[PDB]
Order: sequence, then structure tokens, then C-alpha cells
Amino acid sequence: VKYPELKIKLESYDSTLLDLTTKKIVEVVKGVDVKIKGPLPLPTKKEVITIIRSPHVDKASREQFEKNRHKRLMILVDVNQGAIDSLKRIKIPVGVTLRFS
Amino acid sequence: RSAKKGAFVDAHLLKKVIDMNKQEKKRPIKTWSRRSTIFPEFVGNTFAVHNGKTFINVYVTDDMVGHKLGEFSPTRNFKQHTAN
Amino acid sequence: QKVNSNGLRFGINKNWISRWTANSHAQTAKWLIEDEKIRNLFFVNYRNAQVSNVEIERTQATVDVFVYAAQPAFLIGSENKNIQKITKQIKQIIGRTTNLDLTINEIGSPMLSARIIARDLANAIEARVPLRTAMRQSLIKVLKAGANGIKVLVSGRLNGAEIARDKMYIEGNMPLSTLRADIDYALEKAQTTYGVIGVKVWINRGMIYTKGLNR
Amino acid sequence: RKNRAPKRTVLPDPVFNNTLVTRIINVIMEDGKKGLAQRILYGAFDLIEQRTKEKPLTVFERAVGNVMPRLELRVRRIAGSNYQVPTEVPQDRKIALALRWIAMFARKRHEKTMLEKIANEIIDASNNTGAAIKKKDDTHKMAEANKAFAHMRW
Amino acid sequence: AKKSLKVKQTRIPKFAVRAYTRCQRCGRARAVLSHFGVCRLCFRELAYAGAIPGVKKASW
Amino acid sequence: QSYYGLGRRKSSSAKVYLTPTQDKGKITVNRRDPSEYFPNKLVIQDMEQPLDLTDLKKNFDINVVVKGGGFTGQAGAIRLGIVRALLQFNPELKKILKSKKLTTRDKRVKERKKFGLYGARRAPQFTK
Amino acid sequence: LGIDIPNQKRIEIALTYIFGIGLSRSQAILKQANINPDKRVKDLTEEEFVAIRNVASAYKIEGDLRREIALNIKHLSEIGAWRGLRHRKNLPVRGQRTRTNARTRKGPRKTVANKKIE
RNA sequence: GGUACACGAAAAACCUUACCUAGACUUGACAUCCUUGGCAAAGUUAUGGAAACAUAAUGCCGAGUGACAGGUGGUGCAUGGUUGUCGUCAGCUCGUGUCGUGAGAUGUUGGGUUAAGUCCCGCAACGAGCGCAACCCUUAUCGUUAGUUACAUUGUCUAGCGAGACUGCUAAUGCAAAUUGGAGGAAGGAAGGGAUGACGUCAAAUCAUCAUGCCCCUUAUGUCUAGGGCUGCAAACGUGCUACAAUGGCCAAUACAAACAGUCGCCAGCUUGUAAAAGUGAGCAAAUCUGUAAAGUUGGUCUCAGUUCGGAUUGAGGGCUGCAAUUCGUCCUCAUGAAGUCGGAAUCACUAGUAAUCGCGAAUCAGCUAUGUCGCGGUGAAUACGUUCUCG
Repeated sequence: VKYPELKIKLESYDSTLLDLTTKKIVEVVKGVDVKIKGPLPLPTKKEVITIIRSPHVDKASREQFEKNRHKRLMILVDVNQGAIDSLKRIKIPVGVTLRFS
Repeated sequence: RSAKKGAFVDAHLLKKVIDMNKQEKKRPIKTWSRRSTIFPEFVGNTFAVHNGKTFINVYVTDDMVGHKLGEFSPTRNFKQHTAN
Repeated sequence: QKVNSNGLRFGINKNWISRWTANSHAQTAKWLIEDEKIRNLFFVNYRNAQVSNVEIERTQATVDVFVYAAQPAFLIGSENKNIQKITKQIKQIIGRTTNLDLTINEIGSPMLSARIIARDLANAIEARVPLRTAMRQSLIKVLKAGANGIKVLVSGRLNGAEIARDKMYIEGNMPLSTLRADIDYALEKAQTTYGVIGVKVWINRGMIYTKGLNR
Repeated sequence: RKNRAPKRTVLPDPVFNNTLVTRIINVIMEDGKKGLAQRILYGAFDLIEQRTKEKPLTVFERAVGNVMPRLELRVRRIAGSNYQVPTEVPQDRKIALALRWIAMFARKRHEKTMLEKIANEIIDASNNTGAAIKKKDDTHKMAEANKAFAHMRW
Repeated sequence: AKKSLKVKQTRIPKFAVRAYTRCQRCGRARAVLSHFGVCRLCFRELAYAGAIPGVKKASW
Repeated sequence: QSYYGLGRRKSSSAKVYLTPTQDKGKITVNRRDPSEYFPNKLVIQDMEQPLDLTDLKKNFDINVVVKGGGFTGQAGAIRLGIVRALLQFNPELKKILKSKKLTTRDKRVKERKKFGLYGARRAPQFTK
Repeated sequence: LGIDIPNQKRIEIALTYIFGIGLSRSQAILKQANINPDKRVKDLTEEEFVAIRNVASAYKIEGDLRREIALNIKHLSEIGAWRGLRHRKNLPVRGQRTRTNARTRKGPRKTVANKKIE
């Protein structure tokens, strides 16, 4: 037991990369750390932007682009340090970030 | 006067107005930045205020002591309402 | 009028050339302005190695650089000098204390990235090789590596004011609309004594299918 | 060269269990929202039944049946004058025109709450008080004047 | 006259009252948003290539 | 006894509960007043009509919670949820359930707005 | 005020267009001295109307506010300043366009010949 | 004109600002090299000044030398890149070879059949490629997954996967494409949408995304600071944006949030200013803390009216960030109640969530008379004979 409750938020800008990171971490922390829930997700905050195309004229001439986001959550009542010890051997792809809230 | 200040310290125009008042009120100086809001004691002066070409000796009107010198200076010259 | 479905192809059907996540909306601009200089310097400084692409990750002023090249031997060089020069240059360009780790990996049919293709085509155009034969050289460069169908265009100036004389190559299955197509499009702005010339290449990494999601 | 495209409508309203009431609610729908229009039409039917003491549904359907239109026009010119070809219009447009005329003539009074005047106009159109019945009569009469222009092909 | 804007980026704006957002390569001072720090034309053209992390052609 | 279905309409989700009873129909959602929480609509009485072509409306007390949308949004959501819970009772009445657009979710959401189109399809006018 | 004893409708409407009292202040006056916005009243008892006029004059007096507004316009116009020059041209001073906006100040559809010089 | 009208520019008291005036900067405001070092370039309040700038003190390191340094100034017929017109069209290009005496044709066309060169069939034809569909996301029913701060009358909820729907089957009917009916499925006929613009096309526009050959100025198209103008204005057109009103105005009880938005932003909550907001004070880097969802419901009034529509314009009092709110920022409290009571040609969006309507959030930001614009959400119509006038 290390932390009474660790809130790990997985924030990414793709569904596939976030799912890959979630599965990787949930499979590597098991066996060195116990009492961790599965892939618990969070509602996302994907946004859409629209940027003009023509240099000067026709403001209506724009292309639309997506700023996607996808989030998972883990609430670790029981935490072991070794959970992160192996995290550097299966190092997370940079498309996903882990926030310790 | 920012519609929120009746008596506020400008901290960079009070010196000039005080020095001018220290004779009787000697008006003409060379100060024309629109960062200088007038307040109590800023009652009567002429500044070489800028229009865009020249610094005419614009009188800071005593009718209102909050509206700044930029208002008092005519810094526009339109077509003089022509039909063209 | 002239668009390639590559922005949607890169990112939801493929990856980015510079991908990184962040929690703030302010350092993103600084990171995106900073990493482009490193990418451009690595591209221009190393063309004998034909550096296919560079991946940049930036998190909290922490910059990591990965390099994929068509001829990685020139990146290391003889007696392993160029590798040391590259390592020190990249370590210094990202910051005095910024961490850096690099690995050397190759890609199947190495000359399949449109970047080096366009760069070498421009070099051939301005390297005593006539325009038709430079076109053929670029076509061989993409083809002899092991790549699929080729689209090559050279627009701009012929040292004149006419716009109704040029040549262009299309060979094979290049759907401009298929999202899952694995197409690389690159452009080079070459400075000639009469203006700037745009050399554009669309090269198929392979007619990909059943792989429409990010990896 | 658009071909035939089907028309669409919505489900009836329980005040009458008919589609005409709901379509009137759709047409008179202000704020783009049908709750206010539904309330307006419910009060309209209440004021219809409390005036002249006659059942609202038969009154409303008689109004929409006597406002009933039977024509649409295809314009065409010869050299400097344009005349008309009367064409059979689908019944969807016929009932739509009837209901739209009812709705538009319902609110053309400025004296009180809209409830009394919409009720009065529905009553008038049912009792053939000329607000839109004259349009049907004129269409029927000019159906003996535009078929002459329909006959010759210029 | 790009050096005016360049040095104005380098020279300290005496207060936040000098509101302008620019890029180190882009000369325009309009729509160079703080999220990416680059011109709208630059951004859209490089987004046809899909290089910015989490930027793809929008489809809801 | 306690059934629990799902229902959606116009970015509105519903969690429904039905139980075979002998009440009058129990027309209420979120367990509050239908006078003001339910605005003037046609669903305010058409909620328990799908109970008529199924397990009698005297059964299946309406115990529903809502999430999101507008006064007709969660209304359609809860109606679909109640009929989904009805499906759990007698699927062999579905011959008159799917036909009335009850088991069917309309697959309909408000059309996404576009640049230049401040509404959904409306655009600037061209008067001289 | 003190003129125009109400008729044909309630009192919240009568005072909306008399200097110093508008819709909001008419509603406040109605809520203050028990004016009773009932089913329909045209003229209340004449024991409260004296107090009604007294509290309406408590709000800036119509004759007084007419002079106040006129003198404020004159003083903002008599000065030699930008606001004065915008005043004397019958054009908006809050900051507005006078090319096609600023209407009822530039007249309703006062279309003129817009001469173009190349 | 289509193919510039809330364009670039997604916000002007200094900049944004690209112009002008003034003061300043001078191998230079930017800079390099060059010599060479090690504690200062930075920085502060004065002070003349508007600060520029000279200024004194100060806290891994920076500087003089001359080559030269910076260019948004255009030349878009010099262009790259960029999009748009037709048009996301209904077709297009290319090779083999054949047919012509050459231009050229062929296929690629035509009958069936589609949004499509969709395919079949036939034909000197054979195929290769491009555009619409195609992966992609977005969308709905079910099953299922992990489990809080969800649900809890629980694996619902969220986000993850799969099944499922592909005229699929049956009957017509066509050698084929592909149409119709029933039912299954939630969703059936390219299951809703789009992504990408075929050949060109306007040497359209872009020298200014960045530039760019050319010229154009460099102790001066370079640069700092101060200010003003882009919101001037006899005015017009375009768009939104308030209206010309009882679905509307006022009063009173009164629901559902969302792409979701949020770190110095959302700010819970408390108090007060009838008001802009102030004082107090968490939490929220967000499933957590907010961000109210509103219109709509319920009843009463105004009971018809330049009008309980419209605060246009205008001003009195404060409010906001902001050094400072004046030209070139703004909000309410309050007041004038103009014009306009549906508008001449000329018109617009439209095939169900469409027109129509109402709220919310956001980049811009110091600020906003951005009302824009973007995005979301809610509620919720008609019509569509057919291209006949029609244009594409």
C-alpha cells in the first residue's frame, strides 16, 4: 500500500492509441501491483476547428479539422510502486499522457 | 473617467498639471499622450496635442474634468460632409 | 480544386510526423514553432543519407527525436563520426539539459517517402540532368526502391512567362479520394535564377487495405 | 430534371385525432416550437365550439374541404405574352394550400387575443364566409378560362 | 517591414495593452492563435498533411 | 418483476423501470409533477399508450430518470425506454411495436451546423 | 409630472413615455404606491394620485430631466472636441458606421448619388 | 456578376495597425562576423522627455571591427503553394492496336442499368487510371467489457469491442446492372451524412501563409516610442443583427443540457450594490467544481396599439479589465420613445430535423455596441406536377 487513492487519468487524442496504452498499463502493472480496476473511461472533450482556405477572399472557403480527445480513468485504492517500475520497459506512446490527480 | 473613476491618481500627468498651476496656471507645454486621464486639480491647460500631422495647442476644456485630452483635440478631418 | 486526402489519412488512418500530447494550450504553439526548425535542419543537413522522416515528441520542454532514413549508413558515416555529430547536434538543438535517446531503424523499400524523392528530383533538375531524364531518375528512385504507382509534377517557370508548356507523370493506382491508401505527398520550392519552382511528388507506400485506424 | 419526390407529414393530434389539426399547428408554429401553436389551436377549437354551438372537428374539416384547391400552373410564353398550363397537383399540395390559407387568414385581425380571431376565421371558412372559399370558386371559374390556353401548344 | 514585428516580439511590450499574436516565421499578426502559433493558411495547408498531434479532417 | 430498458432521443438518454401492477398507469417521470416538468406536448398522454398494445397499461409503473436534451428530447428518450422495457415482457407483440416506431430509434439527431450555414442548411439571402 | 390622469388601460403603460419615467420606472411606481394592476382599471381613487405624482417627481422630474438632457447635449457639443463635432453632424457618438448605418440620423432611405472617383 | 460583401482581419486608448505626424536608432533599432573574455546583456525608481533615448546604483558570460544586416512594396502574365467557378459534376483522361490519304476516330461509344465509365450486353476492340460510393469518423438496436466520485428501483452510465443491415431472403423482373412488395433487424435498397474537385476551366485570386527571379530602399520601404485612422461619411448595396408584436410585452411557479467550455479560466457557496459588479471564500488542469440551459410549460395583466414591438439616436449614474478607456472598448440602472404597422423592382433556405425558432460555450482578449464567426444543443414545417420559362 502506497497511496490511499490514486487517480490516474489517461488523456489522448486518438481512441486507438488511448486503448493501446490502457491495455498495456493494465497488463503490466498486474503481477507487481494489485487492486487496480480495468479500462474505466471518462467522457471526452473532442473539439472541432474550422480554418479558411483562400489567402484573402471567401472567408466561407474553409476546411474543417478535428481535435480529438479520449480519456480513461483508474482509481487505485491500493497502490504499489512496482506498477510504474515496469512502465519504463513498455514505455507509453507519446499520443497518450497519464495525469496523477 | 473610465465611467468607473471619479477621483483617481494618473501618476504621470499630475506632475505637469501641478507644476503649471504653481505659477497661476501656465498652460502651454509639450505633452500629448492619450494615456493621461484628467481628474480633480486638472482644471485648465493647453497641450500641444497631436492630430496626426501637427501638435495644435488644444485646450483641455474645463466643462468636464474626466474626459481625456484625446476627446478635446480634433484629430479627424473628414470630407466636410460633401455629396461626393 | 487540387487537394489530397492526406490530413485525414495521417492521424486517423496513420500517424503524424510530429506527435505529442499535452495538458496546456499555450506551450503547444511554442513546441510547434521550435520543433519545425529541428526538422528542417535535419532534412537539409542530411540529404546524402536521404532522411525519410523525423518524429518529434515534446512534453514539458522535454524533446525526443527519432530518425528514419533511406540510407542510414551516411547517418553513422565512416569510423562512426557522423553519428556522433548528429547526436551532439540534436542534443544541443533541443536544449542544454533536454534528454535525448535515438535508435536507428529502416523501412521496407526505403525510398518510399515523398520528401527525399522531391528533394532528389529537384537536385537532379538542377544537377546537369535534363528535365525529362530527371523525371525518369525520380521515377526510378521511387520504383527501384520497391514502391507502387507514381505521380510527379513540376510547376512554375521555364525561365519565361508562359504557363502552357510542362510535363507530368501518372503511372498506376493512385486514388486521390481513398482515405486508406498510404500516400505521401511532398513539395520542394527550388530557387532558380528566374523564380521559384514547385516539384511535387505523390508516392504510394503501398495500396493499403484493412488498415484504416491509427497504429 | 428532378423526378417525382414524395411528400411527408407528421402524426395527428389527440384533440381531433386528425392530421389537419397537427399540420395547422405546424404552419402557425411561431418560435419554431409547436407547444405555443398547439395551445393556440386548442383554445381556437374551444372558442369555435362555444361560438354558434357547433362541434369543432366537423367545422374545421368543412373549412379545409371548402378552401380545397384544385390547380397549379405551368407558365409558358409564345413570343411576348405568357400564359398558363393547368396541371394536376398532388393532393398533398392541395391539403397543404388549404391549411396554409386557413392559417394565414386566421391571424389577420388586430383586436384581441389571437384565439378568438382564429376561431372566428375557422368558423367563417367553414360557413363559407369569403376569406378563402372565394379562391376555390375563382379557381373553378378560371378552370373554364385557362384550359383554352392549355389546349393549343405554341 | 517584418523586422518591426520581429523586434516588437523581442522588445518587451510595456504592458499587456499591446495585444498582438504572431509566429517566429509568420509575418501576419491576425488569426495567429496561441493554440498553435502559426498562420491560418500555414495551419490549413500543413493540416492537409496531418502533422499536428490530434488534427485530422473533421467528420464530427 | 422489475424491468429496465434503454431509450434515446435527440442527445437524450433515459433509464426506465417497469413493474407489473394494478395502478392507473402512473404517468410521471423523474418522480415529480407533470404539470410543469412536462410541458405541453403530445407525449404527455402518449407515454403509456404503448402499454396498451402490450402488458396492460394498468401494469408497468413508469419509474424513469432522464439525462440531457430538451423537453421533447428526454420525452422521446423515456418513451423509447419504456417500450424497450415492454419488449422484455412480450416480444411477440412486436408485430405492432416495431411498426409504430416504438422499438425503432429514429436514428435522428439535429443536423450538424456548417461554416457559412449559421442554421443547418440556411444561408445568406440574395436580395438586390 | 402630474398631467394625463390615466384612462382606457393600466397605469404602468401611461408613464413609460414621460421624461424621467419609462417602462421600468413606471412599473416601479405602480408597485410602490399600491396602484393595483387588477383585471382592468383606468382611473383609481384620487387620494393616491397626488402621492403618485409626488413619487413620479421623486424620479427625475420631466421638466427637469428635459433641461438636464438638453444641457448635457449642449455642453458635450459646445466644447471644442471630437464628441462635439460628432454631435453637430447628427451622427452617432458611441462609435458607429455612417456609411450605411446610423439611420434615422442619416434619414430613412435618403438615397443619393454616390459619386465614384478613380 | 457568377468566381470581393460580418473577406484576409478569429476584436484598433500605445501595438493589432500593415498609414500618417513627431521624437528618437545609425555597420546601425535587427543582425552577423570579428577579436577575444569571464559576471554580467538583461533589470528598477528618478531625472528632460511622449517614451523613445542619453541617464547614476545595482542582479554559467557578452561585447566594439567591416563585409553588410531587414524588407508586407509592388511586378500573380514570372510564379511556387493555396482554394473557389462549372461541381464533388457524370463523366474524365492514358497505353496496346485497329480504322482514315492527313485533321481524327476507336475503345472510353451505344441498348438495358445507377448518385457513378454502376455493371452487363453489343460494337476494333482490348484494358490501365481519375471523379461520385471506398476505408474514416460520424449513426441508431442488441450482446458484452472495467469500475469509481457512475448506476443503484445497477454492469445502467461513460467509453471500448463485437454482432447486426450487404435486395439479405421470399415473389415479381432483367443475360446484367438495379427496381418494387412482405417480414425479420433498431436501422434495407450506394442502412443518414459527408472525406477527397475526374479533363480541363477562368494566365480567376493569392509577390502578402512563407516567400519569391525582377527591380525597389538601406546611418534608412530598416527600426523604437508617442500619438491618431481603418468604427470618418451625402450616402448606396450585401449579410447577419433588433423590429413592425397577444406564439407579443410585463408579472409571478416553472424542465431537460450539450461538440461540450474552463487554471488563473470556470469560479461552488456567502453578503451587498434595485446595476454594470464589488467584497468573502473553496474546489475544479475537469464523470469530480462550475459552466444555470433557455425558449417551453402554469396562471394573471397589457385586450390592440408608431403600438407593455421597437430603449433607434441621445443623455444622467456608476461598472468592467485595462498604466491610462479620449478620439478608436464596452455593460447595466435610468431616461427620449424617432423611424419602421411587413416594404418598388430584386429576392432568398429548403427535400424532416429542412425551413422556422431559442439558448449555451468558445478562439479573438487588456477590452469590447463580435450582435459577428465557429460549434453545439433544444423545439420543430410546408412543398417538390417537372424541368414546362429556367440556369448549371
